Amino acid sequence: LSFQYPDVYRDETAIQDYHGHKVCDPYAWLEDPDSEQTKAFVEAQNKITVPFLEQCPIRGLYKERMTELYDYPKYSCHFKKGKRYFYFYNTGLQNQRVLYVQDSLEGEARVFLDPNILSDDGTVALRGYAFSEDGEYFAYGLSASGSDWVTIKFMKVDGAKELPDVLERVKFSCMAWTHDGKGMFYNAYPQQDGKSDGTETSTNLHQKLYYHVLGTDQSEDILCAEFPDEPKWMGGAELSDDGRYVLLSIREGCDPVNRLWYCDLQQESNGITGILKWVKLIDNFEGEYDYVTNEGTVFTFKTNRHSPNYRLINIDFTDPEESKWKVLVPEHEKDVLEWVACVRSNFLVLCYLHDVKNTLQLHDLATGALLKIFPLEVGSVVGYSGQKKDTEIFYQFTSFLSPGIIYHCDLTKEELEPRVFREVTVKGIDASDYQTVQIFYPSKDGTKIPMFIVHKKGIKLDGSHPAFLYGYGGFNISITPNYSVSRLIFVRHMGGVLAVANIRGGGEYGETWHKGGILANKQNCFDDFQCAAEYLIKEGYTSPKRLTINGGSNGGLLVATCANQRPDLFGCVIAQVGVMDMLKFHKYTIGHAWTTDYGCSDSKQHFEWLIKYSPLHNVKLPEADDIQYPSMLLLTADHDDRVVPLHSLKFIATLQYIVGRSRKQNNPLLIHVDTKAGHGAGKPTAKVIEEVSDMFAFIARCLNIDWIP
Ligand SMILES: O=C([C@@H]1CCCN1C(=O)CCn1c(=O)c(-c2ccccc2)nc2ccccc21)N1CCCC1
Repeated sequence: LSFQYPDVYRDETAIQDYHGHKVCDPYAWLEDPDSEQTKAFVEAQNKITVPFLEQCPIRGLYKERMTELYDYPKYSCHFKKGKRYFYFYNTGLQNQRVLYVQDSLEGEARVFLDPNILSDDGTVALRGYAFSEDGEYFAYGLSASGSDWVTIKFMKVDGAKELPDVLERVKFSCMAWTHDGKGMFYNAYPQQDGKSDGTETSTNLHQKLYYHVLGTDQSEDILCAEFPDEPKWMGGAELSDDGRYVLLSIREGCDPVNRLWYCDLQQESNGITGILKWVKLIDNFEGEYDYVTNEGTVFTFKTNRHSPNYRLINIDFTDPEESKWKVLVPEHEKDVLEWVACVRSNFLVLCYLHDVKNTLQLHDLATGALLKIFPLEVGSVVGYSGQKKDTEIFYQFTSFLSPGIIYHCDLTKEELEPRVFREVTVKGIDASDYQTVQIFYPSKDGTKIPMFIVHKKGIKLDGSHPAFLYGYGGFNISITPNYSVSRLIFVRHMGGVLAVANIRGGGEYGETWHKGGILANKQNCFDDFQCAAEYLIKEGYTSPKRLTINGGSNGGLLVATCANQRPDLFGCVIAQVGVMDMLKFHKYTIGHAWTTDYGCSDSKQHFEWLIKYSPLHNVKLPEADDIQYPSMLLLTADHDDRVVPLHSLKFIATLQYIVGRSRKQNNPLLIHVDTKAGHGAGKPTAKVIEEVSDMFAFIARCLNIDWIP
């Protein structure tokens, strides 16, 4: 290390008692983001990382090459609202993609909403939008500097006229227009004392559901639902297809379960004037209920009640008893039913997950019968468009070496032959030169975990190639095939191997796959992931010295632990906006919501699981002498209100102090706190290119790999 680590004050009086257990958190002052102490800390760390990163001549190689390979047309699915068609498009290197509008699939598209002119650095992103039933009015949310907070503004679709309406203090909101098109449903939070730009760590409780009449001030919005008894509950709302019913999904935590109330708008004496006459249909968190469509009083939902892999059921609001429910499409024994859409009045589009791959089939609404099976190569379905009134669908398909293909299908045709609408090609990369392979490796307990492997055709397995292993594991999130130029460059001009392990904790094999990697079995996640590395090492794909593991958010927690538990298995480690303090993660912003996957330190029983793997409280110098901690780069941003950066700070301070101080430790323990960025969504192209070029530079310079022109 040509640089020396900063002097961080250790508050040895900061001791807490956790059910008889006393834990010392000396860097607990970093929890205050506005302090002079913290500010001087972040700066101090950035003072030694930037150079380190910018000193390696491979960064500019990467950065420049990324800019070229990443310079390709990126479109989204076409979707029709009212009588117009819409689609997001990005000429290539635009910071934020733009929303286009055309009065006809053959008409001439025209800019509708360019968020690019709202910020010189593209740090103002669109976060959620909702057209009106007539497609004549449009409301969208904007986020500044990757912050979760949102401001909802409105626009008149014809002439793109901007309206005065504006809604503030919005977060994790729904946007449901009533069909009389007079107002929209949305959620807001109470006025809390202090900042509210995404730099605060304050808790978010008491979310309410309001109603905004178009043309009025938010001071007048109507309060339609609140659970003053249950601070952590979050009620989201949507309107049934026929627009006669307001369906309310009440949630608590990030579990695939929700309560479902409802309100017959025709039973409201004077429209919407306040708390609605809710009918508690499902008053429990036993299962999830995802509204698909409804014919009269028979509502069809995607549920996982007694169906770990999900299924379709029908409820008649007039015959509510669970007993009377009917099963439309039985749960599958192996395939997970991801999402469902109703198009052309009586067609249902079921999107299944088959061994981590996506399959699309058309079923009959009335019977559930399978009608057509849309042919798909290996990869995922990243976009879809088709509502109950539409007579055609669109779906974008992506893969590891496929930038994306947008298909189109006219449902008003005897022969349901789907055609290719748009096919984006990325010149400079020859898909025919790389090969994808899906293997199932056994974990510590004998469970088989799937893994995707992408490498050059013909590489000899001598354990000489750099390897990039990615995993998340948790919150029912499925890690499916996706395009990543930045990753392919790794394989191209760095000769490495890419690997994605669909370890437990995810929803690849239904909830039973989620529950086998959460709460008391969270260790399973780590073991699954560790075994993944062992596999690449054994099969000679790579080596502990040249293997890099990556992970963001709950995924960063994964790699952080995997280093604390087996630092001899990895050579490099890059944790992105990760959760490190498993003891008090629930005290900040939206962290309480995750207790359903990790547990809560406030509970004696939960503490025993958490204290065993909590990254912050488990850093330890290897006992061996020929073993040290893998070079690690932590990445976070000051506006990340999702996983407050206090997690990365207190963790870098500890890594540098406990380990960084030893003499046997040569590998750098660094951290990078980006400005004007948040958890990740809405990150402008510019910053994305800066970021990736930083990770692979770190990896290059850290493992000493050469560039391959
Ligand atoms: O980021 C996370 C976790 C896991 C998945 C998303 N997540 C979050 O907690 C996502 C936050 N979140 C939302 O954003 C919305 C929402 C719905 C509609 C529109 C806008 C928002 N609804 C939620 C309902 C319950 C709990 C959390 C919710 N983590 C980081 C660390 C591990 C958990």
